[PDB]
Amino acid sequence: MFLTRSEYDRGVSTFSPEGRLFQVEYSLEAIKLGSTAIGIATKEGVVLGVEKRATSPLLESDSIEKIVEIDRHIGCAMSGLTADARSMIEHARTAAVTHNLYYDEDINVESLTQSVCDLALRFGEGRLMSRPFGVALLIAGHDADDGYQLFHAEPSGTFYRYNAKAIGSGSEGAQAELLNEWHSSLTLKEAELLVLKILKQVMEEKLDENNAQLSCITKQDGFKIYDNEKTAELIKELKEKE
Amino acid sequence: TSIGTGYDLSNSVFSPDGRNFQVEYAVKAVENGTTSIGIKCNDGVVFAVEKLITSKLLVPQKNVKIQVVDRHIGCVYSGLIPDGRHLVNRGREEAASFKKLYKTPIPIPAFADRLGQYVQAHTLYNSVRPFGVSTIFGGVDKNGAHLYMLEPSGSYWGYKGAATGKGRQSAKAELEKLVDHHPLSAREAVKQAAKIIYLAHDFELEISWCSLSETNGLHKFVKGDLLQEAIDFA
Amino acid sequence: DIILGIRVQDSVILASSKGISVLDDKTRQLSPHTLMSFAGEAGDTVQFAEYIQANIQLYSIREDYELSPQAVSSFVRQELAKSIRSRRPYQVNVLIGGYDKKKNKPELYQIDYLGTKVELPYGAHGYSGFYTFFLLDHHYRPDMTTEEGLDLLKLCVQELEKRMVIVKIVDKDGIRQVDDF
Amino acid sequence: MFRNNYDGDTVTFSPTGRLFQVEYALEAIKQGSVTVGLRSNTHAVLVALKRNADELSSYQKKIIKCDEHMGLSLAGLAPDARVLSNYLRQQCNYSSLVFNRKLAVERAGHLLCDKAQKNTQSYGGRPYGVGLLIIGYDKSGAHLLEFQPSGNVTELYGTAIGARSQGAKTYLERTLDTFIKIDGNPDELIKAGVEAISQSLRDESLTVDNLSIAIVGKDTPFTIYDGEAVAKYI
Amino acid sequence: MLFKQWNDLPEPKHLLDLPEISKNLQSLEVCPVPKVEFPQDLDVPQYSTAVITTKIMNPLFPKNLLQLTSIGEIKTTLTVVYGFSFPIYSFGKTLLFSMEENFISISPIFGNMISRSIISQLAPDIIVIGTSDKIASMKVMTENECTLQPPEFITGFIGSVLTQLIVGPSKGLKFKCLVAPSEGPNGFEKLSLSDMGSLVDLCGQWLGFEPSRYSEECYRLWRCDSAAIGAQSGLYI
Amino acid sequence: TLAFRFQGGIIVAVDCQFWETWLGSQCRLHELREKERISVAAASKILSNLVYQYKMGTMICGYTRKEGPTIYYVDSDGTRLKGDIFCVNLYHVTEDGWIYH
Amino acid sequence: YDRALSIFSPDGHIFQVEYALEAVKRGTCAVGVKGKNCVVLGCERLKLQDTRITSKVSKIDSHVVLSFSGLNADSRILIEKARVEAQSHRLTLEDPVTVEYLTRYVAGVQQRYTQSGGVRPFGVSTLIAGFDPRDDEPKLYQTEPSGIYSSWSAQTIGRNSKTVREFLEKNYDRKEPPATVEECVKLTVRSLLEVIEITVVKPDSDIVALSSEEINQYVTQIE
Amino acid sequence: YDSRTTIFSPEGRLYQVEYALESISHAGTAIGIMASDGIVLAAERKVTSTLLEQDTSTEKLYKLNDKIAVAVAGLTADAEILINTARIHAQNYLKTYNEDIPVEILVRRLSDIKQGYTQHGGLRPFGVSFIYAGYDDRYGYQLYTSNPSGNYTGWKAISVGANTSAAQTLLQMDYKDDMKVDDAIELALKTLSKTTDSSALTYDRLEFATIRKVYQKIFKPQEIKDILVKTGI
Amino acid sequence: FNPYGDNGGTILGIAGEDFAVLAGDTRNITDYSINSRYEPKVFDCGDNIVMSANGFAADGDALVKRFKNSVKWYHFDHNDKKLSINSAARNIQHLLYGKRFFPYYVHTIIAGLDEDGKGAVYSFDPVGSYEREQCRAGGAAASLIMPFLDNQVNLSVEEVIKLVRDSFTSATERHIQVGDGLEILIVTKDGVRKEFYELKRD
Amino acid sequence: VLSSAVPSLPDTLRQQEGGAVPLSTQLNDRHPLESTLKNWETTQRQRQMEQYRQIFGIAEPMKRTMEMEIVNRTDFNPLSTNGSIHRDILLNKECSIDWEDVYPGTMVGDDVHSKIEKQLGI
Repeated sequence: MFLTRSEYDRGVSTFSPEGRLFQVEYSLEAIKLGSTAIGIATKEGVVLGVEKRATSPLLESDSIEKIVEIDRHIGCAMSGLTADARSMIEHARTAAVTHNLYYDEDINVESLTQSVCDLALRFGEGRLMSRPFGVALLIAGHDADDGYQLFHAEPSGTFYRYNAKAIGSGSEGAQAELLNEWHSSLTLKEAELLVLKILKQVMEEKLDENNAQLSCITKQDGFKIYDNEKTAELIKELKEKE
Repeated sequence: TSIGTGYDLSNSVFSPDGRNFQVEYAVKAVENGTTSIGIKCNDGVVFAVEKLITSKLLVPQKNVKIQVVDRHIGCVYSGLIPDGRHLVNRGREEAASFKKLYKTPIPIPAFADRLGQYVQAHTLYNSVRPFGVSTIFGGVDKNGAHLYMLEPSGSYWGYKGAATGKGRQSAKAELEKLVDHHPLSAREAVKQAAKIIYLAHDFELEISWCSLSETNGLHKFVKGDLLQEAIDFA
Repeated sequence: DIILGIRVQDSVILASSKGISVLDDKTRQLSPHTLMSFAGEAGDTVQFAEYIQANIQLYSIREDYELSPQAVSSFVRQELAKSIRSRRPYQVNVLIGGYDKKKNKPELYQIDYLGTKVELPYGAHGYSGFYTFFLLDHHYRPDMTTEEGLDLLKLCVQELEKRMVIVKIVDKDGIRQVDDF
Repeated sequence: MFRNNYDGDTVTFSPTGRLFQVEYALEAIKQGSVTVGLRSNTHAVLVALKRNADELSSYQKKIIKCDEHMGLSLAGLAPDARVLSNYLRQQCNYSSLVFNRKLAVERAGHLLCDKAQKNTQSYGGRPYGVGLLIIGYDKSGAHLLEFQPSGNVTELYGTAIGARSQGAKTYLERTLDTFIKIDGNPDELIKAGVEAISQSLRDESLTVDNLSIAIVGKDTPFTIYDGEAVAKYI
Repeated sequence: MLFKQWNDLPEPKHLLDLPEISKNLQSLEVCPVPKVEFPQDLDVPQYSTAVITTKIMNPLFPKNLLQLTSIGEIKTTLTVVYGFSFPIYSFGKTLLFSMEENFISISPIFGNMISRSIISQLAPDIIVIGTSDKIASMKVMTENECTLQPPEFITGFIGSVLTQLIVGPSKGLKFKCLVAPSEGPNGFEKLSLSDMGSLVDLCGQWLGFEPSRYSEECYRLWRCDSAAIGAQSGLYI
Repeated sequence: TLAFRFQGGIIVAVDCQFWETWLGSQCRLHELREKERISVAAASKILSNLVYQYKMGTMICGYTRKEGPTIYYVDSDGTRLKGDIFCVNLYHVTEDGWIYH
Repeated sequence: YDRALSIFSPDGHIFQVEYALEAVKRGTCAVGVKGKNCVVLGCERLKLQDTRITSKVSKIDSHVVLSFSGLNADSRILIEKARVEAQSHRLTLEDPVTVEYLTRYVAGVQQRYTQSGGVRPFGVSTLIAGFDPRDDEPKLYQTEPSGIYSSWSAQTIGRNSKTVREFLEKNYDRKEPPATVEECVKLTVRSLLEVIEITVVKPDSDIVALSSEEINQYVTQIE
Repeated sequence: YDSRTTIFSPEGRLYQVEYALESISHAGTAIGIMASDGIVLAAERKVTSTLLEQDTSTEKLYKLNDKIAVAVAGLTADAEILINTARIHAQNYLKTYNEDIPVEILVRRLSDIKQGYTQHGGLRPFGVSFIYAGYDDRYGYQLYTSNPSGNYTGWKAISVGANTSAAQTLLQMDYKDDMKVDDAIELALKTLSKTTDSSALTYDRLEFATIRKVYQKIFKPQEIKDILVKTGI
Repeated sequence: FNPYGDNGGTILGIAGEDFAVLAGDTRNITDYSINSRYEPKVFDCGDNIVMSANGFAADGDALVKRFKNSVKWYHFDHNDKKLSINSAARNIQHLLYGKRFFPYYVHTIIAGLDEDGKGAVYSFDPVGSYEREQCRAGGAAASLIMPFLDNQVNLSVEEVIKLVRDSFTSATERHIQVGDGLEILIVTKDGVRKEFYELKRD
Repeated sequence: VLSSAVPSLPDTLRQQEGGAVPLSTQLNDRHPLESTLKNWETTQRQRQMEQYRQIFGIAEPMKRTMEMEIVNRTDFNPLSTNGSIHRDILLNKECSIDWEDVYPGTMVGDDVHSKIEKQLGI
């Protein structure tokens, strides 16, 4: 009964007792390093909000892109190792465009997240990558089969349909409040304020139009990223309501 | 010396005494399985198994442990389940291929060699582990009955009587007496095979045999009155 | 599809003939002091010219040096021959005219569709290759100057259009466009 | 202590003959949610307890259909379940195109067995951490197969895999004599299955959301009852 | 994967990957030792019971239900330099500690002294909540009853706390200890959903909360996002 | 069919199906990766390099912030050439897009 | 966890990728400043060296420029791959490579080399500057061995980076960026003196390496 | 952090490459000096035995091409593979452009090859460093050196191998930019004599070559002795 | 070796205002010899989709076989959702277009109801090209059928079925390859219905 | 190598072949002996393995191919196109010559790093 080192965590294919795969679990620890990303699904559209996390004031915060457009009615918010994300987004963009070419129909986001997870699943048998993705992304999109929906795609290869989800740094705090505040009758306008309100608590620095950017999915407008002017107004309205 | 620390963490490595310990460890995996025996008769062979019943939920007719590699070959193994069934299917593939090409059932000595090469091939490289099953197999061909027993090391020999599993020392000791006492008819061995399993030992008794005279060279199980007679003798 | 080349004492004069109507065909600028004019099959000939431009440009960026016209001509010859190895030959004719700054002397080279390189005082391809030698050989001289060369080209072009072009000059000042044929 | 040195990968046998790296994979199923499978002579039923990542998240899919005549449930690693289930579905469809036969339930469970046992013999790859409960109905009739990641496929009248699956197994054994005789009564068979899975519960109760049920038979192609359709059986 | 790398042979397991206090591995002098600054203004007698935990068990003490509030923090420093501080919390008559255990940043030496100070200044009803990678199942323990089998044991900070309650100065204090099975390096332990259910509904017996309401609060904090749940919410079906 | 360039934009009056359909797929990817509309010169160049590799008198028109109004014709043999006037239902092209007249 | 790229540390970052960054921090200093319509790149520079066959600022194209910090050998090869892509894009396509495109490709190469345990990732961080074709908006990008590329108004990488990235942070205002070639050059020079070669790139493929910077040094030194 | 060449240590340094550089420090010193009208290459033949064929045994100095030469320090076995690659690469340029390859391009290619061996797990760094001396129209006479790490630097007078620091110091104090090829020869002899660990610098231990006027002349031992006494060594 | 045969016959598709119709003869032919008198030349692929590939039978049967497999894969990937007529059309185009330099010699037609419920009929060029058409016929006697219909159409699903009967009855009268049996598939929101009628034997 | 900018075209420049002139569709007219001769050795080797499978079983071909893959993949020398010394022994070509041995057969894409990427598929 002596204390000795255990190497059930270093390897990626090494099972630990009780069947835990740690390297996948450590991959989630990388997500917690990434900037906070919020997403709320409801009627009239889905809304996404991401902390930009300016490393230095000289960094072009206007060019930090944690939200990327995959299809004219689908949007993705990413958190974690952005270098790994670019591989996933490129695959997601190709699959959505390929589906239109093959079927002349907008790709069902439930199928799109399935395709993306098939890529993050590739660290084992579909292998193309040595280690699991260190990025967890949050897909918000609208398909005319299931309505405005939000999907969270973990690096483990499993996706969940989320009414409201927060990932990245401070996700535990954000999720706890989303449980207190989310409801079915949540309109889009208050959802945008809600997303900003959630960002207020978990963002370590001051909330401002320069370090936070919102986006939404609407049938008429599609995926659009809000301009700095609108976000400033919403932030202004938020603190007035508080 | 039975551990060989330092030279036992990798396959295809010779210890200072010339032993490959990974193969020896695979032997110990065999020794933990249900004891299985095989008796070579003048007209055929007999196989017996102490299938330890786990639960009533198992379908009795589909829960069979004495595999049939080919119509004329019977196979029974003790050790790791994944390796035993993996080897049987590969052996099943070889038997079909030989029949496909040469239009005749594969001889038992030839079948054993093909399995021996496959089992031995996993003791050459460190990327694979030796099979953890000792397989007793046999049948009947132009040259008569044959009983073979290959080890995880890939070594196989012809046997007049074979035994494996946890109940190995007792079965082998009694099996030696049977050969010494009657140096058998396919009928008699079935009763003797049942006796050895009961002596070796909740468990059920599974028996199969293949003889030229009583089954025209085909492998069939023991059922109905014959079974009960063997249990009564035991 | 006519391409002409005249090597005057201090420059090289390249000329080229022009559903879709416009108001720089069959030519590519490989280097500030090198110009390449080509004629032959449409399509198969422009990709080769584009590819050569990339390689020569790549060399210039890599070394920050102006590859000599002689080296450029050799590179084209090998690539053209290497292109034909695994396919049926294609009608292509390339004129490489450049000013060698290191030697401070103009140079003109002719490359046939089979990948043979000739250093020439003057050259031509197409319909211009049947009679125009009768004029250039009689009137061309080594010490001819630029302004004289364009009178010869203007003269030459005149015979071409009787029996029947955008003009560029390469000099120490670099490539230059001309309206006076 | 000594287990740490010999559990590095699925290629090293321990001095006692144990192959730890694949034992852990079998233990990974206990992390998954409980699923229960049982069958009568003419009908086979699957009952699964889905789980959600959070109260704002939809319950994870746990039952899949490979064709109109058979399907399966999942328990263990999600990524492995994704690979095995779709790979099996790639085999349902392949046979019809070239041969136009329904791939029999017994063949479906065994073609997958070879897939799992390779990973337990080679370095780099890892044994699958997912167990399957395959139910179908073909010419032969009802079928219920439990696939373990160690390449062990067993025909079963009823079984349960996942967290706290022992309780459901005990109930099924206590009631094997009953639900087998529930023939031609699909509604009653499901109620027995729902009762069977209920014993595995600790805190969470049955709801139309978390509970999923599947059934297949001579008059019932593979149907999945989820949502409001499950209220009656609760 | 045709072959296994010849060079890939693990370093011997007798040594742990513990943080290196000083770069001077060739130091031949008595190493400096940590100090612990327990705040003296804490009115300990006001609290009838004390709870000692590591951060991985935070979800068991909801801010939303217990009305948790701070009273201060412990300070620890080390010259070679390192400085760490750990907040002290309470609710009702209960004094609570969370150390923020870490395997990479924090060496076990810091936990040892904190165990010394905590026990040297509390020597109330001691409640010790912990985890161990060497226990098959959950264990309920006290000073006069041992449930561990010989193979099993407890290591890390909780071992540090239990050591002082059993041996060393101020030994013999009455304590009730709960350890749930877990895996991973110190500060990153993972607990199964089965353990979490067994864990809240048992500590509620001693702490005395309304079990159903207490469980309802705890599961949300356990499962929504936490270091203890990790990938287990989506890595498994 | 014909098209020409003018100060106010471009006027257009009147296997190939897929290639144009497929090309619409690639421009979508380029419009995504670079987040900016693919220029006419590029689009014509992509098409020219393809019809060459698979030896379809396709034409290309557009109006870009920097490129402005340009017309490019792509011959079935891979010949690519710019055109002020092209000749071989009226449309008008502006920076905001085409207008159906 | 330290000795492989394919292993995540328990806290959730790959140490081996991080260790490549310290190699960059050991390299020679590089600086970059974005003006209103220009970009300025400054670099940190024995007795017997042949100074006539040496420029740390290598241009990837007529309009694009690329400085670097870290292992020189790795940079010389990363530059070559970028140069080929610039011409290949100019060949397969007609327009020259966008500055954002080149840094994305260069970062991809660095990111690509991180996808195997048998390859050493480039221990070089690039500082790409230039103007988009037919555009007047200066663009400056930075790439890292990890493969992350970012757009910066002003950045410094290599030896004495934190001290120089603090001087720029307080002297450079995103709302009051320098609006003259001299102004940005003075800031770049002042940036380097806190510890000279200066390169200026201007729209329409006008790249010039400044000479006689002593005037700015003398002017800045007096102030 | 030194078992393989594909691992960065916490300090961000490659120990395997550093060890390769240390290997060259134990090799015979090779010194190259560029004069106003030519270049001089010299090398200390460390492996010495009177039974060794001092003649026709060029091991330090090799001819890559007309108007180019290299002095080798370190593992002689590794050099031969790179040298043959350089010779092939030089002729490919001539076969392609009909022009003699510039020295800068040849050095760049070789250094890139050596760099690649420090970037692959199964390839160890080349334990060799070169001194390239050559002449081309772009820059005329130029002198280079390259390390196992795969990075090269231009030089006027450089010494590589054992006791490089001592030899380099002598070059700095004595090197005048306006010297002749002759004066470079005396300096090259002078620097080695004060740097060699041997009691005296005899011809059998020494090797030479020079590029001037363009002819490259690798000196036979007969004239190496003549120049040695002429210099008074 | 010639890899391409011929089987004759004819198919016809009509896009009613609401309903859709696909018809074809049942006779299989090789150089004046009747291979068989009843081979189903028109197929139902589900999802209110009826498909028929005329011309070379071995090319036609393969195309429908692959298309049917694609439908099954579409169901698996899209939660068993119905396949729209437009989606199927482009899917078939890729199948046809996937063998350009060795193409199917089949003039195939798919009939069904578009999203809004109106009749839909798509005819595919052997190299893939398709266009939405109100009515279309293909095969040997196609030229003898379309002109007659156009007179009487350019209507319910019981009076068009009269014209198709007469149209094929007229074609069989003057054309030898026209079959000795008529298959008609009727697509409506109710579903797909198969009707068979007899024609001249010789 | 496909173009990075567009993943549907060959990279004309990096693929140094004499321009895009050697287009894909045109590499169809070939010498009658080219296809048969290019992969003649492969056909003989595979045929030999089939006979081993028929007679000696699947084990022998598995052992032969596994040894060759061990030799090939553990041998990386980007400065030599010559076959490995141990490759000849396994193939039993250690005392044989062929035109492929006598005649084993650019500034841009012949660098070592090109083979490193292809060797590892990075």
